[PDB]
Amino acid sequence: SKVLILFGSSTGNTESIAQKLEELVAAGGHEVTLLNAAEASADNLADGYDAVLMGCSAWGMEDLELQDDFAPLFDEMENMGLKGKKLAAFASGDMEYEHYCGAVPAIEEKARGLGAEVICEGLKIEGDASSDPDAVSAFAEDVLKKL
Ligand SMILES: Cc1cc2nc3c(=O)[nH]c(=O)nc-3n(C[C@H](O)[C@H](O)[C@H](O)COP(=O)(O)O)c2cc1C
Repeated sequence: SKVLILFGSSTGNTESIAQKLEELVAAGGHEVTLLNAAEASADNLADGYDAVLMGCSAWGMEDLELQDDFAPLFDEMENMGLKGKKLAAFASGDMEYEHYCGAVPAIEEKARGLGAEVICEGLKIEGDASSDPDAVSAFAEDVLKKL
């Protein structure tokens, strides 16, 4: 299984999560690509991958507003070629705000709708990967059993 990990991150918190996930999924024996949303193109992005792990921060309090680099890709999710592919979502957020890790349910709902198989419940963490290393590790463990 060739995994793509796609992240949108403004201060580096979801990026640290993406990086820890790359390390752990690769360690499990998978070919893994790390891609920042800033340099990604939605059109047929999932071609050649068996699983896509996507995640980003939310920025709109009362409304859901996704991370700037990720939001155009989210809007063009229909073009990625996700039908039949496995998917899991992750996010860094802050519980003081409304829509805590709101990108996770939003990506899961949109992905299901396009024929992707969402492999497990998305990771929701406050702060960066070293603030909650065990939740990151358990989620990676969940994806590895499903790949
Ligand atoms: C104006 C503003 C709005 C925010 N809105 C949300 C939000 O709706 N949900 C959430 O979980 N966090 C929200 N946050 C918190 C950030 O998502 C949090 O700092 C996150 O860890 C940043 O992750 P990143 O560095 O990967 O972009 C907001 C922050 C700011 C400044």
